[PDB]
Amino acid sequence: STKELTTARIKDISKPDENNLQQQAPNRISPWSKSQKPRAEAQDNVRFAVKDLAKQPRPYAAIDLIYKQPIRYIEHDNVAVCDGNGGAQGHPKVYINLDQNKAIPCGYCGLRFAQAAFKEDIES
Amino acid sequence: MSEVEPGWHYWLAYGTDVPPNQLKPEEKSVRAYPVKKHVPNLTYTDGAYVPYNTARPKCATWDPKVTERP
Amino acid sequence: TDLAKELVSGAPKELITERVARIYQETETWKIDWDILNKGNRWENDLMGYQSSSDYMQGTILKFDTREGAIRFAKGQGWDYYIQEPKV
Amino acid sequence: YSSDLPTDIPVLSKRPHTNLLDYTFTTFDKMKNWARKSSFWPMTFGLACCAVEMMHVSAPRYDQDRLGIIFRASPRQSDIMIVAGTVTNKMAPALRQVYDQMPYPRWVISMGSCANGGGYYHYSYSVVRGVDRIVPVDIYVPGCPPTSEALMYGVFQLQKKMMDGQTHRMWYRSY
Amino acid sequence: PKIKKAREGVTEMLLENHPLDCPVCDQGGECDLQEQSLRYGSDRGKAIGPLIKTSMNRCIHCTRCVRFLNDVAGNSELSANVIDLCPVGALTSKPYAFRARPWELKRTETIDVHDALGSNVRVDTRGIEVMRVLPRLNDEINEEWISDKTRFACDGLKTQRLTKPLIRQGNTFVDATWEEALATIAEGFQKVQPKENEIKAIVGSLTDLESIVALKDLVNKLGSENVSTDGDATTVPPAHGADFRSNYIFNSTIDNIEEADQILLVGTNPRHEAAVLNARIRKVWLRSDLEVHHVGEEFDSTFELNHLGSDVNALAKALTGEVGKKLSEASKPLIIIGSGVTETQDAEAVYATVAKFVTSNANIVTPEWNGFNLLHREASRVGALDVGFTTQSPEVANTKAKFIYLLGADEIVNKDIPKDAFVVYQGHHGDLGASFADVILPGSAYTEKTATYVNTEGRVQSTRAATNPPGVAREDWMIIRALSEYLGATLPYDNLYEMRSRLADVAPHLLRHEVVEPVSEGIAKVGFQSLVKNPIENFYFTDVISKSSPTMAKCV
Amino acid sequence: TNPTAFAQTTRYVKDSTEMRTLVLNLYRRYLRHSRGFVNNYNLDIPASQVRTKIRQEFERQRFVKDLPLKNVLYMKAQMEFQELVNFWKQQCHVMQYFESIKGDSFVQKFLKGAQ
Ligand SMILES: CCCCCCCCCCCC(=O)OC[C@H](COP(=O)(O)OCC[N+](C)(C)C)OC(=O)CCCCCCCCCCC
Ligand code: SF4
Ligand code: SF4
Ligand code: SF4
Ligand SMILES: [K+]
Ligand SMILES: [Zn+2]
Repeated sequence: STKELTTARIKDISKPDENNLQQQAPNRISPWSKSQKPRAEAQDNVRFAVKDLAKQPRPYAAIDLIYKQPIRYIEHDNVAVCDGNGGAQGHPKVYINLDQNKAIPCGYCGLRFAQAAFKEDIES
Repeated sequence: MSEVEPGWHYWLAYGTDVPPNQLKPEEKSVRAYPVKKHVPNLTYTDGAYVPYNTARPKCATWDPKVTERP
Repeated sequence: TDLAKELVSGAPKELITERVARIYQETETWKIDWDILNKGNRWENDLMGYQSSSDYMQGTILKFDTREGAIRFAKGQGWDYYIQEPKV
Repeated sequence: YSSDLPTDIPVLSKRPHTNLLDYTFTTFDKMKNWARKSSFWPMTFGLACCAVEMMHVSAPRYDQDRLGIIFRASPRQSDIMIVAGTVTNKMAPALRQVYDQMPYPRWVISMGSCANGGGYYHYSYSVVRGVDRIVPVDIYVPGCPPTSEALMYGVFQLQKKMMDGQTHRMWYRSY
Repeated sequence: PKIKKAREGVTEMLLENHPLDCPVCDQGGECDLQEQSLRYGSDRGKAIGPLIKTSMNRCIHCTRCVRFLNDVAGNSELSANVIDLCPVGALTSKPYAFRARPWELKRTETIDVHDALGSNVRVDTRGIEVMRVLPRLNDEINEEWISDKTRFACDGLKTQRLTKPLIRQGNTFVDATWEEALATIAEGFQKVQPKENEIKAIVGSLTDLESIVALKDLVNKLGSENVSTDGDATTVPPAHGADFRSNYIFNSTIDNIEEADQILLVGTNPRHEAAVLNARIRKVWLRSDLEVHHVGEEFDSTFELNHLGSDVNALAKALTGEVGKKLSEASKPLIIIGSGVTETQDAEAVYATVAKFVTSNANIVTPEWNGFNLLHREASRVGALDVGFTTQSPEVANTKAKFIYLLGADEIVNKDIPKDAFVVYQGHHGDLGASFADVILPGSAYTEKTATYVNTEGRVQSTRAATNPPGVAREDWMIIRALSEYLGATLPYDNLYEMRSRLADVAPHLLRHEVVEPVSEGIAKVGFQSLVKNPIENFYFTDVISKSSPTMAKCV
Repeated sequence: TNPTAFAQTTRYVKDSTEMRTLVLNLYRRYLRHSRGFVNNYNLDIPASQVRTKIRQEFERQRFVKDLPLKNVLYMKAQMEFQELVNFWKQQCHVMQYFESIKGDSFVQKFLKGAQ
């Protein structure tokens, strides 16, 4: 509605639609970066006059497929090891210190972790 | 040729002995997003891909604002 | 130094007059590069955001060895220039 | 004067055949385009490493001749011009002379990176950055060099365009 | 040989628990761990602020993030220098994070304009955008330190920018060409027909000296003399006066502070007025026998002072008691007057009181030392005084001028701008000074221009261009000559060299780049004969760029 | 090996006077082929026009002083003669050679963008 489409936000107040061709992505309306040019603005160009908007490339936004994934938990330890969760075809191994009391994402995958005790506190 | 689905497209090229419908689940691709119907190359039609710049202009102009003499 | 070598280098007329070359020192050697254009040095392409340019000397840097060697070159080509003395 | 132009009459590429003439001049267009679709005679304008692939299409593995493709050296006898390889500045005036001598109809295929937009030598003092600055292009084949199948795919797509020609119906309906 | 194992030993030890964060490191391309684990090593094998993206996971320790804090800086105006000191990416800058890579950035050597020090800095740009500013070494002025204000106001040039001419039609500016803008000024100029004192010109803190000189010629050919900066000097002529150089310059310069004994703070907050020099005093104050006395509004400092009080009458008993006796005893005494003096009501009392103590002794002024100095805070005041761009009559400052032409001027709230006057603002931002305007002419950011600036020590430092001005903006002075043809007051200057040619007639020091022309001991004493509350509210709202900077919005 | 038509050995001339006579003959050689350059390249300008442009070319740079730089200017001008007479440059380059080409006040340059 000419307000969120051209503004960057953490989430979307409205429920997105897969069939709206003015959204930034099928699964998200507002862009996920301050410098990212809104899709509604870009499609208002000379070269989209006769080109069909339906067939244009609209990959699903990354910043949503991660937040659907439930947060991983660690039991009786304060170091989280993540190396892509795929074997030797992943990101370099990183160790995540769990001293802080919230969900700390991985360096590359974006996966979030926790401890055994703070499982009830972080989920709040 | 672009109508050939990418999974089979590697099989038709003699790069694999395992057809894409015979893959073991430990090897397949598992995606969190829907996998709709295959779409070929869309040249010479109005559905052709159009490039555009994904970045906002680096300079932001000033909004006109006036406050009168006290 | 007295030689009008610009008639044999084939460089365009604009290098002799409308361009300024800086002789600086980044830590043991000296370099020469041309100062940027007033306008048209870098404009954002309206298609894909490419950093367009009309200055053809933007990518050129000459690695010298000694200061007087660089000054000899600039006078030889008939180049306008100025020298930036590094801070001690 | 008296004038009344409708508004819902569609464009030529979308206009369906209505009367019997619209089927007659579609027959002439298909018959004439089928002749040009099959007798696809490019010109051997190999310039650089892209030219090796253009030879391998004629090789027994792919055999361009099976599709009715017979390279003709002279521009007069060639209705296509596959610009393969780097187009240097020293060549660009010569390329225009070769292109302008092709009798109509004429098509140009740009194969490889150098012919498309400059390629590896895009920042060279003596390389035309894309042959599209000199001759109009109808299809671009990407590669370095494009595989012998990629050129065939590029040929096929241009063939699919030629079979879409509607010249003799255009006279009846758009002229 | 045997020695090489030492490099292969320390290198191996450091890379033991180190994270494999090189692709995701903010400064992964220039850390002195990689470049020193290659040449010498083997081959096989909480948060502290909205400014420093701390990650101690990447530390190698050495406590250089600790040793510096308790030595130089000591809620710290200089804590951002820790970013440039830690070699590894343990402490990286937050505003710049994840935006650029060192192998791509283009570097230019230029100067700061936020304060009157004009410290040498290095700017790392990317096309038509400035990414980060880093300090470049200069022992004469700064020596590797720049305050958080300078290096975190970079993004202030990416918003609020004036990119087009603007014209007022009602109460809202509109987008209008340069042809109409240069005519709407001249069209309305003769609608009101200003008289000799009905034309006013105010020069801002960030206005360069080329515009300052070139504006006078345009002003003079239209017959006006109501020209000065956007200060609040109660005395209409400057109390020090633009007559002699020594009246308003750091005759000692910065390189003559570490060899001082007694320092007097004449109503100033050096922590908030010059952060680079504030630590310089703190560095001396640690090992030396330095004695500094506070005379002015009370404040909080990294170091204690020989504090006296808060009033002017505190200084009355200073130069005659033991407070001033040590000034006589000092072989190299220091007197510093901040930019907050001329603003005060008793500014005239300041110079007569002190210069009487500088005309009395002889050890204060030696063939190698000058005990009296000024500490201004703007980068255009000294340039104004060295060119005589100031009025010399209270009557002229009282005129209800019909045509006020602003040139970078913002602090003009206490300036009585008549409501009916014709106000034209030329600048490079939309801020307080912009609202008052009628026809706006976009200028240039200091990085986008070759502008010759003069610091508070009298040193003439220019700038080398980094980027083109945004939009269709032009150079600062080029508008004035362009505006000259539209008023019949055309100036004979047609290129930037001629603007420097005009500076030759102004003074000989203006054409000496990075060269300071002092005041001779045989004349500076004659300039002494002429004489016979902290000025800053918000540290992060001082100049135009800071106010419009999104980063400083995290400093409040 | 047999050198091509209108070739000369590259020689470092060590006389001021000899270079003067070499140039004078060269200028006549261009004028002798004035008719050919029109017919060879199909130029739109008549024979007198080419001589006028050739004269504008020769008049332009007659005041050079350095003998070491005299030979270089005579060497390359020989190549220009050899390239043109042998009909080596394409038609377009000669047409554009003669088709190349007062300034404006500061207000005019300030408004549009100058340089
Ligand atoms: C006397 C003169 C010399 C001989 C003339 C014949 C030369 C060869 C003609 C080539 C024809 C051609 O090319 O037809 C083939 C092309 C190729 O299909 P497409 O282009 O993709 O469109 C077709 C698909 N649509 C329309 C949906 C987009 O069309 C056709 O399928 C035409 C329809 C088939 C016609 C069959 C019925 C008519 C039979 C007539 C023969 C008894
Ligand atoms: S695109 Fe590649 S293969 Fe083709 S000519 Fe250029 S360099 Fe050679
Ligand atoms: S500081 Fe250097 S070695 Fe350590 S993770 Fe960053 S780039 Fe790699
Ligand atoms: S300065 Fe850097 S390397 Fe040294 S102790 Fe601090 S974080 Fe570690
Ligand atoms: K660092
Ligand atoms: Zn991970």
